[PDB]
Amino acid sequence: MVSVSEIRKAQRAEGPATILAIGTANPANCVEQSTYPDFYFKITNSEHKTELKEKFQRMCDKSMIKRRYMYLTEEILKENPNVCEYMAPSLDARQDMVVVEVPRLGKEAAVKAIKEWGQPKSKITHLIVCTTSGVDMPGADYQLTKLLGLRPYVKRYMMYQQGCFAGGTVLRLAKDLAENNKGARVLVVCSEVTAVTFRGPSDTHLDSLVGQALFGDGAAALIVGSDPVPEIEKPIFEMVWTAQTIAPDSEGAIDGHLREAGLTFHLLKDVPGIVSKNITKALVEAFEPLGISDYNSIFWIAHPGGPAILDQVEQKLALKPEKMNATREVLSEYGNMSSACVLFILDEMRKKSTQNGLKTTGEGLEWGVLFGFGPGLTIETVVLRSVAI
Amino acid sequence: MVSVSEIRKAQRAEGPATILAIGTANPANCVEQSTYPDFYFKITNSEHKTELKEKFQRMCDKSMIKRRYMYLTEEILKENPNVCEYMAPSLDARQDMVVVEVPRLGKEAAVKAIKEWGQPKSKITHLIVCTTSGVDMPGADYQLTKLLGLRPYVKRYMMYQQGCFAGGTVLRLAKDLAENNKGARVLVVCSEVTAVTFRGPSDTHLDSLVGQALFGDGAAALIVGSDPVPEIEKPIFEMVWTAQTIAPDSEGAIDGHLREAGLTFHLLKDVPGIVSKNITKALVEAFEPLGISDYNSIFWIAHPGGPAILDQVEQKLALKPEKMNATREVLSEYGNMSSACVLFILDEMRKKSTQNGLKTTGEGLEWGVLFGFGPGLTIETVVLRSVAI
Repeated sequence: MVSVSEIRKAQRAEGPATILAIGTANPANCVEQSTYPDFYFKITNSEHKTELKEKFQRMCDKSMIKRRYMYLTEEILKENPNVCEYMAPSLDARQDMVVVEVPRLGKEAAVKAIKEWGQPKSKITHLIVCTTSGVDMPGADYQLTKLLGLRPYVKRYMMYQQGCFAGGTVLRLAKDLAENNKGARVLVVCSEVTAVTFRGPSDTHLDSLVGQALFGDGAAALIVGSDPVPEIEKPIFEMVWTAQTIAPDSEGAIDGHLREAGLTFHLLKDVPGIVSKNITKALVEAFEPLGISDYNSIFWIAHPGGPAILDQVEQKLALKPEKMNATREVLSEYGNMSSACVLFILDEMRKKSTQNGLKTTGEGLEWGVLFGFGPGLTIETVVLRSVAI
Repeated sequence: MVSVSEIRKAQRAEGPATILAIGTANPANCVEQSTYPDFYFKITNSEHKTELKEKFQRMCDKSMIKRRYMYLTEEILKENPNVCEYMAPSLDARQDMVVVEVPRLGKEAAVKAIKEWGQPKSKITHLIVCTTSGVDMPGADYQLTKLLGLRPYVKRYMMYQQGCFAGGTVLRLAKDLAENNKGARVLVVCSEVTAVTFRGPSDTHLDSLVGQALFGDGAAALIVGSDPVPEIEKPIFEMVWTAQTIAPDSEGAIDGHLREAGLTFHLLKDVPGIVSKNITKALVEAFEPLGISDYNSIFWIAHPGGPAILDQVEQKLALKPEKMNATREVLSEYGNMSSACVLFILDEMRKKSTQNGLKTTGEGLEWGVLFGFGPGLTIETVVLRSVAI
C-alpha cells in the first residue's frame, strides 16, 4: 500500500545547507602570551629548566598569539599538582573539569546563536556536539539538551575525541542533516577546553611543549538549515561541497592518546610542510569543477594550528597576506581552539565584512573555502558561498 | 555565474537508503555462561564473596545467554590484576587492548560485508565507525581505513563512547549520508570489546555486576547506499524514517564514566520499566503516519540490553513470543554486544527468512522496526521495509 518514494520525496529539503546564526564564548580567564612562559614555568615548578624555558619563550614569541582564554587558573592548578606535572595520573581530575565545562561553555555560545537566529528553540531538530576534551555517558550532547531546554526528541550526533580538523567535520555532517530533512534546523556546538591536555614541560618532548604555547579554550555554535524562511531567517554562508582526505606520507604526524595522565599530544612530522604540499590538490578537487583557479579570488578560513601552517600555505599559493586576515585575527586573540577555531573565524569574517559595508559576508567575494587540519594527517574541505550584504 | 541549485540537484541521491550487505565477527574465545560465575569469581580472586557469587549465579542463570565471545582470556586477565579488581588504575592497559582490538575485529566484519556486497572497495565513499570501548587520535576510523585499504578520501564519521543505543544511531546517520549524496556507499562498522568495562565484583555495586553477566564482544559491518544497481547489488532492508528521544523520568538510568580505572557502568533506575512505558509512544510516532497500529504485523529488532527489557516490552504490547525470536537468538548466542547487537539481529533475521524460504527478508512481513536503547535513557527508532524473497 504505502509508497516509500512518496515518503522520501516529502521528507527531504530542497536548497543548500545554510549557516543562519553564529555565537561564541570563552572562559573568563584571559591569559597574556607575553608573560606566559614565566607563568607556566613557575606554575609547573620548572624554573630550573632554564634551557627549556628559553625554548618556550621563543615558541610563545613566534606563536603570533597575543592572548588565550583558559578554564585553568592559578588556583585550579595549585590544587592539582598532578595536572602540572609532565606525566602524572590525573585523568579523573581532568574529566571532572571538562565533563562540566565543555557543556557549560557550549551552552553560552549556543544561547547566543539561538538569540541571533531568533526562532523558537523547539524548532531545533538536530544537535551536533563536538569536542576533543573529555568523554562521558550520557555525553555532552545529552547535557546541552538538558541545559538548553531543547526537545527530548532532538536528533543527536555526539562527536568525541575528534581533533583539530573537526570544525570542518561538523559542517560536513550538518550539511547532510539539513539538506536531507525538510524543516531540519541543526544546532552545531564545538566546545574545546585545554584542561585535558595541559601538562608540565619535558625537554625530550618539545612537541608536547608546542601544544602548551598554542592551544586555548573556546566554544562556537551555529544554526544550520536548508530552505531559510525569507525575511525571517538570515543566511550568512551557504555550504555547497565537502571533502575529507588523509595526506600521503603523513602517518603519525599528529597523534593524541587519552591516558591515565590525560590527553597527550605528539607531532612526529612537519605539519606545515605536509599541509602546504597537499593544499593545492584539495583546492583543485574543490574548485576546478566550479571553474575557479585563482585562489586569491575566494575568501579563506584556515584552521590556524600554528602560524607556520598559515605562512607556508600563503607562500605556497602566493596568497595576498590579507587573505589570512580573519584567520590570523582569531589566532591572535584566542589561540588555537581546536575544532571551534574555524567557526570563530567565520564569525570574525562576517562581522568585519558587515561592519565595513562590504558587499558580501565573504569579504565582498562570492566563493570561499574552509579548511580543518588535524590527526591523520586529515584535511577537511568545505566550499562556501557568501551572502549579499 | 555558477548555479548552486543546479549543483544541489545533481549532487543528491534519489531513493531510500538501503542495506546491501551485512557481515559480523567475534573474538575466538567462546565463554559458556553456565560455568561463568565459577570462572569469574575465581579469576577476580573473589571466591570468599559467597553471597555475592550466589547473586551472580542467579543473574547468569536468568540472563538467557548461553555463551559470549570475549577478547579477554584467562591468560590476559592473569597478566592484568588491576583489570580484575573492582576499581584499580587500569585505563592504560585497557586502552592498549581495545585501540588495537576494536579496529582488528571491525576489519574482519567489514571484509565479510564487502565480500557479500561484491563491488570494489574503492567505491566506498563514507565510513562510520562506532564503539563504546576506547578512544584514540587518529581514531579507529583512520585505523580501519588503513587496514582495509579504503581510499584516503573516504568521508569518516568517528562515533566514540556512544553506548548501547548507537546501532540505531549509525543507521540514522548512514541514512542521511546515503540519501543526500548521489553514488554514496557507506561502510558502517560497530565494534564492541568489553575489555574497558570488565572489572571484579563488589557487593555494593550490583548494577556493575549485572554488566559482567550480560555484555559480550562483537563487530558488525553494513554497506548502505541509495539507488542500488539492479541485478548487481542486492537490497536486504530499506530505511524509511528515524527518530531519537530521551524518555521522561529517566535521568541517570544508565550511566558510564571513563576513568583511570576504566569504563564504569551504573544503573540507577528500572530500565525494563522505562523502556516498556515509553515504547508505545515511539511506535505511534513511527507508525501511525503509515497507518499501522498492529505491532504483531511488523517485524522486530530490539536491542536486548537484558532479557527483562524484551519480556516487559512483549508483555506491554502483547507481542506474540515469536516476534522476539531473532533478537533472543542473538542474545542467547552472543550476549549484549552494545551498539553491534541490533546489526547482528538484522543478519539473523534475514538469514533465517531466506534459509526458510519466507517471502521477505523481514520474516515474510513488509514493515519492521529496529530499536536501540541506552544512556539517556535514549531510544533510537528506525523504520524498515523488507525486501522480497
